[PDB]
Amino acid sequence: FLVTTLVFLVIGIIASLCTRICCNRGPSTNLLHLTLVITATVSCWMMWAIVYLAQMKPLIVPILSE
Amino acid sequence: ETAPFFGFLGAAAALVFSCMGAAYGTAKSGVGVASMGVMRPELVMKSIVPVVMAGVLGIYGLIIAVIISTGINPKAKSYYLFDGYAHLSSGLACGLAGLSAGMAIGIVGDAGVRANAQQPKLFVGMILILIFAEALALYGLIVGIILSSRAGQSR
Amino acid sequence: ETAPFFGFLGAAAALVFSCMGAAYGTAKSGVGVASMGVMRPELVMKSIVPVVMAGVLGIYGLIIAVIISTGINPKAKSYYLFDGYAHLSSGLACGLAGLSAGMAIGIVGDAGVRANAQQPKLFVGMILILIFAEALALYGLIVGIILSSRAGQSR
Amino acid sequence: ETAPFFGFLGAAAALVFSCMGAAYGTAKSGVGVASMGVMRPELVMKSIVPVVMAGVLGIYGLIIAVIISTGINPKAKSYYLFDGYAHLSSGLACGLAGLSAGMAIGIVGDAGVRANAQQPKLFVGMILILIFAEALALYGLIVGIILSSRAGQSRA
Amino acid sequence: ETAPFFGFLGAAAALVFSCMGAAYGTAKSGVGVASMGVMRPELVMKSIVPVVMAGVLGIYGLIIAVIISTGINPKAKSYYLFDGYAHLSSGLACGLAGLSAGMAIGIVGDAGVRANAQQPKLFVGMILILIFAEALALYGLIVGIILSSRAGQSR
Amino acid sequence: ETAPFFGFLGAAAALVFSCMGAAYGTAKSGVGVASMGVMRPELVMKSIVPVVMAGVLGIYGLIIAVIISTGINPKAKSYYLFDGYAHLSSGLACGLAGLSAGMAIGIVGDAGVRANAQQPKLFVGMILILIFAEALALYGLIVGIILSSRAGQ
Amino acid sequence: VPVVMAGVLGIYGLIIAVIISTGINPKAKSYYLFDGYAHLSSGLACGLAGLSAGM
Amino acid sequence: TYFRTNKFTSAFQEIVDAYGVAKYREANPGVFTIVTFPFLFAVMFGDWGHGICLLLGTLVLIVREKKLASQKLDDITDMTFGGRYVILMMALFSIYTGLIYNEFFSVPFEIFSHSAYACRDLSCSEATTVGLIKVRDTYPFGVDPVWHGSRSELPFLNSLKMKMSILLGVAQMNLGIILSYFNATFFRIGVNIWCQFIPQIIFLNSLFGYLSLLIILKWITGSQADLYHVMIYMFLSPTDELGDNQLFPGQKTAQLVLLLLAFVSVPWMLLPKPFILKMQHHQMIHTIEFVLGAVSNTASYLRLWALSLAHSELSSVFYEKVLLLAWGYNNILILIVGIIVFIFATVGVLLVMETLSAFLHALRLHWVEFQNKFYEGDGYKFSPFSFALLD
Amino acid sequence: ITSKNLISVIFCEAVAIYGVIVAIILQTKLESVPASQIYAPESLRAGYAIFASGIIVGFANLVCGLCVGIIGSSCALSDAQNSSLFVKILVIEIFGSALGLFGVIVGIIMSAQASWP
Amino acid sequence: PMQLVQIIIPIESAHLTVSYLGELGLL
Repeated sequence: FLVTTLVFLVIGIIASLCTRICCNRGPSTNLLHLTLVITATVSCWMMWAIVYLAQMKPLIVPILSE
Repeated sequence: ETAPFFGFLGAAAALVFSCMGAAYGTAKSGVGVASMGVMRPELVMKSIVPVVMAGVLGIYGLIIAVIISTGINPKAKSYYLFDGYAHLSSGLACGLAGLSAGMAIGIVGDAGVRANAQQPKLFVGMILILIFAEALALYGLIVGIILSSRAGQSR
Repeated sequence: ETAPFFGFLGAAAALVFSCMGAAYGTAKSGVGVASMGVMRPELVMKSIVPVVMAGVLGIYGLIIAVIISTGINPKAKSYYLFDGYAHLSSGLACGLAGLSAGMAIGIVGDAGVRANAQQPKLFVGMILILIFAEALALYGLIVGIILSSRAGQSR
Repeated sequence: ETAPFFGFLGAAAALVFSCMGAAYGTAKSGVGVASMGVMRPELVMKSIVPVVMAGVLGIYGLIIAVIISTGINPKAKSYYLFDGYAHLSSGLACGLAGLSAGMAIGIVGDAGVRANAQQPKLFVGMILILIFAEALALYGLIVGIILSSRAGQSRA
Repeated sequence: ETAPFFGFLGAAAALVFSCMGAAYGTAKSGVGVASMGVMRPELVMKSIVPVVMAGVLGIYGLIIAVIISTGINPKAKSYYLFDGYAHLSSGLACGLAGLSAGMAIGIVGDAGVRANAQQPKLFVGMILILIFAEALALYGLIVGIILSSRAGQSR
Repeated sequence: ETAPFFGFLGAAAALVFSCMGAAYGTAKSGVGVASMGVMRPELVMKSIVPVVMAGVLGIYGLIIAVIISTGINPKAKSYYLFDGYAHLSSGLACGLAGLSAGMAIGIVGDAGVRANAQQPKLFVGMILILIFAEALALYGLIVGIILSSRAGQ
Repeated sequence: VPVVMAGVLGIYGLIIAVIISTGINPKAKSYYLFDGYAHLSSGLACGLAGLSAGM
Repeated sequence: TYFRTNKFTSAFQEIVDAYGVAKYREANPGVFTIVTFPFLFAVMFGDWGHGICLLLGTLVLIVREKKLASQKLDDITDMTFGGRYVILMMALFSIYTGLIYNEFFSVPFEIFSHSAYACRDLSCSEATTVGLIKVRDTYPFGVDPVWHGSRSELPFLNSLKMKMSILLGVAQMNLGIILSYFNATFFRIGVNIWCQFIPQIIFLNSLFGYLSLLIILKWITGSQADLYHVMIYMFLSPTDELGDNQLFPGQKTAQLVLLLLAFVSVPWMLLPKPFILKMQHHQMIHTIEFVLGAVSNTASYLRLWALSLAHSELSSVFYEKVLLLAWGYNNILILIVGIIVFIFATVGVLLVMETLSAFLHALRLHWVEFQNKFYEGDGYKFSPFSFALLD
Repeated sequence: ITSKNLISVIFCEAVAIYGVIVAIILQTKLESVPASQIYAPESLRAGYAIFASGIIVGFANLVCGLCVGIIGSSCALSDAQNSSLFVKILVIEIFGSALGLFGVIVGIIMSAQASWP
Repeated sequence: PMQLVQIIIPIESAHLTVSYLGELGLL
């Protein structure tokens, strides 16, 4: 979902802006917050990508007979 | 057909092996607890945990055997080798897991009984190892649940 | 046909294994009681409790075996291997559980008798331990009852 | 048509042997840690590691068992005769690997717990030995997965 | 009909035996390394090699098992007896050789770990001895691979 | 018929037995050499006869197994239960003889290591003893080779 | 000297085995189940007695 | 040397120090691990309900830390006080992990729609049919409950989870390689960095990346019968030729070329650095270490998949017990007793046993990743003359 | 004592040569035994005779070898103890060698046993 | 980012410097 891609990118940008506003004083602290935000974005990206790759095309459907 | 010879044997074997393992573990734990109580009553009170682990293992084995027995419905289910085989496999797994857990619990109980006299922190830590062994036994029992559920394909 | 063979074999095995376990437990309890009496004849009186518990467990196993055997009536129901297999499984499970419980209870009772000779609260500790060990006999009786019911479930 | 009995037997046996090996290793490690107790109470973190390795081995065994149980679907692609034997082979391999890993892990963990009290600087080496041991269990799980893979083709 | 099933069983037994031998060798090497690290932390780093050798032997056994699994192919040929027989023989031989070599290498490493702590010079010769021990297992693995290559028994 | 199964089983048993015997002998000899080398590392460097004998046993076993495997040519010969049973038994006997010789030789070398540590005359004596044992192993290998040759008929 | 005598006893046993091999031809006499069982049992009893005597 | 650490950074510093130390100039990935270990643990396992409850308890502990500063903790409580912030971060990551898993409170819940996933068509046909179920609408925030949580959906879901864990392990290895390259830049070797880090990195990375790209291409093509074993089937033949299942038109020849390149790079990982050193004038440890590290990464992926499967199984068992208690209780008392027993058992299993096991496994995986990555131990902490009683 | 042990090893090598000769004979002593005609009772009788010959040969050879080894060990110990006592040790070694030779002669006699078609 | 440093503390002034630097200190 490209819409989900744009949403995740916007969320990352917002988080980066928040971290900058919070800790622009400490450039090293700002870099630390930026690295943390980047890592979190990468993790969420990988999770959603795996989830959607599962939904790309199903090999088989489920059976739930009583 | 030959299902009762398999299913009944598995149900009996699960309980037998689980009881044997739990009994050996409880005996080792009781010897250790007696030593600790001779050393100090507080250690005797603390040493109750291995007995609880042995009782939990025995209860799990009994529950698995009960589930296997309840699986036996010859009136509803036609005599299939697969239906008895699933119960036999579940019983064998439950019994082996119970025996292994009982032996490990006895060893851990003796160790923790020594540790309680050695140091309260040592006993507190060994409680975690006992819990881990109980969790392994529970995982075996859970696999037994899937084995029992596999019997559904037979009718 | 051959189902009475299996049923009678299981009935005999239950009693045999229960007797063996009771013998082991009684021997260990007697050794502990002799040691306690040599140490202190007065305390020896309370030391008989684990022996009584082991004997009660053995009798309960024997009683369960007798009850299972009495159910087998060839005139009551026609030849069906399911009933014989269920009876044999019940007997085997009950006997094995009783034997393991008796051996473990005897060892624990000897240790607890020594500890009680050492300290008084150790007697209560050993009583609790034996109560914990009784769970194996309880599970064996439950499994025997379940298998006896499955024997009547035959159709 | 009689293959499913062998398949269920192998599926149960895998878990049984894995649990036995894990229990042995865990008991050995716990006894060693309790011996190491009091003398070096701060070494609780080090003593936790062998229990973690035993738990990992047990989890691998449960995963192999679940995979084997999933493999048994008689509703489609009737098991024929190769399916049950393949399941039995996979289960046996998994269980044997689990037992070997459990025994080795228990022995090495007892040695490490003994070494914990004096000169704890070798904690890194002990962890490396434990990881090298658990590599065997990982290889066994991989082999079991590979064996379970060929099960489907046997239908034809 | 069921001969390739026996071949697959032998293939699995190959990895089983290889893993058992590797685990025994690794346990011996670990005990030796623990002793050496107790002696001096410096010797600990140099002592890791035998564990790596045992792991390499186990990996070789796993690779042989994977090759054997690749050997089994329904589309290759119909139910044939020789396919199971050759595969089972190769697996059994490879597994037995691996287990024996692993036990021998474990004993050798257990001796060498203690030896190196006293004198570092003999470590060079110990390395050569361990290399020869591993080379024996490698030759056994090659021999097993030869039998696996011997697949086209029919036509 | 089932002859290839019997022959493959016999060859596998031969290889496994030879490997196990070589491993046992090598383990004993290496333990002895490591024990002896503790006192004088200089003598330890000379103690390579255990490595040589272990390699010789392994090479003999591998060669015998390879020869047996080469004998399995279904295209050339349809073979018979008699021929396969003969070849398997011959190979297995060769492997067992090699294993026993290797185990005994390693047992001797275990004490020979300490003997060499004692003095060089004991070292050369143990060398001669190991040479005799290796000659026995080579005789067993030649017997196995002749037996494999007989399987051709 | 007693060791040499004991070895001579084994040599005599070998000579007896050689005589048995000379008589090993089975065309002359057909042995049934009873005959084979009798021969095997008697030989085994003699062998047990011989081993006990050697010990 | 010792790096400055905040309250949240304190637990990461403690874990890193447990994993040895590094030189003052040497890069400390402890800060990166302070998110990576939560990132892996979230991927490893997580229960939405108890995990949220555990996070709330940790937050309450952090709020009451003022009293906890006065109130001395007991044994593991002392470590918990130090690592409360890290535990809270890990639980926060596990929240999104459970959202992906969709097992809210260890139970699937509908998202947005009345049912997140349903069966299109097959109105009368059972779920065990040729048509079976069709997911006309797919859950957008998590895995489709029909495709994952259903009775027969378990095998394919587990295979997909394992395949994703393989890619996650590949990514972790790539991150370790990047950290090694960064350290080499900090090390500032004129050509030795290119001779040592570049060959040691990249080789196994692309080796596993071939399989990762194969998994991606399979997800694009959507092969059904092979499930996640199409990659195993393809890699089963390291020899050339065949390659029918190859999605990429040139996948076979390119794969052979890549295998040749990896074979050539294998000595290039070891030989150049000692050659350069001799020209100027360990590798033996580095020998086979690449294969061992790849095996370890595969082991980490398999461990993560197994932990996720075990967590799912435990959640299913708890849900089954709760359903059995609720259904078979006409009277409120039996239902209440069963619910309380199930709650206690599930709490003990998940928040204690499963949580500790997952934490230990994640710590082991992170330690393996760091050891493969960098910092090579060999260091200690900075030593000031601080008043230990006062500070 | 090393020379005495060398004499014992020579006896062992003689036993090995006897075994090799037995194997060569058995290769020659193999009856016609056609691949098709491998089911006749005469073939079974020939196989039983050959098996009996092998059992009588190998077991006796192994027993003689073990006896020679033990006697040689004791003899080497005695020779180390007393320098004079060497011929007595050689006597026991010769006795063991004679036992091995007797086993070889037994195998040679048993060589002519086969009656298979 | 540390570096080696040495400070010469007068014997009489040593006690005061030690007392001051005791809390956190640098080296």
